[PDB]
Amino acid sequence: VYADSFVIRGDEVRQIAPGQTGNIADYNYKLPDDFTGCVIAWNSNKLDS
Amino acid sequence: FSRLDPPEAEVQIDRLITGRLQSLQTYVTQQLIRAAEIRASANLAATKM
Repeated sequence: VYADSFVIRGDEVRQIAPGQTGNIADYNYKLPDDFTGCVIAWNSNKLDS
Repeated sequence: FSRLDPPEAEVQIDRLITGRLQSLQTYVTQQLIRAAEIRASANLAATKM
């Protein structure tokens, strides 16, 4: 198993997905098309601001 | 593949590649019926000659 830790800006969490593109899915981290393992995402408007 | 999700596109092409294969699977079955009908007459033709 492996773990990552990002900071996103709002709406483009939905583009973190096996295949979809966007702003930070082309010049940043991009998921592959055979993604086994998945995503734990919450609302951290409490620390990183 | 132009706009769909590539995991969803492989599901979409699965229902299309099975539909194209079922048309071919039906065709091989239809020739097997027709090959048995001619063989019933070819063995009659060899019986005649």
